[PDB]
Amino acid sequence: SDKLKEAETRAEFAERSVTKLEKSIDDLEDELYAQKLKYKAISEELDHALNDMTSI
Amino acid sequence: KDLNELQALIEAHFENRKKEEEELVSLKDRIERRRAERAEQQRIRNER
Repeated sequence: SDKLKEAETRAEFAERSVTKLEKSIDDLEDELYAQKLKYKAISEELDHALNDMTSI
Repeated sequence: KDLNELQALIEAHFENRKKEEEELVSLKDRIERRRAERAEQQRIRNER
């Protein structure tokens, strides 16, 4: 009985940890996507600048 | 000719980093596919 209780508690702890880790990794992926979006926006602005500089 | 070669390499690395950004975008897309598939399979597991 003692061993079973220990195992059950370990399982609950690990499950909660996996839930937190999944949420955190999803949030960090969202943040990386946002920063990539900003980089792409300024890169397209610079590409337009280069297109005009082709006439420069 | 310095300006010419420099603008040439400028447009060149433009194109290269652009391909890399396309690859990274496709990576993000398959990543969101992975998020959705993990979400649905996790939800199925949790339902059962």
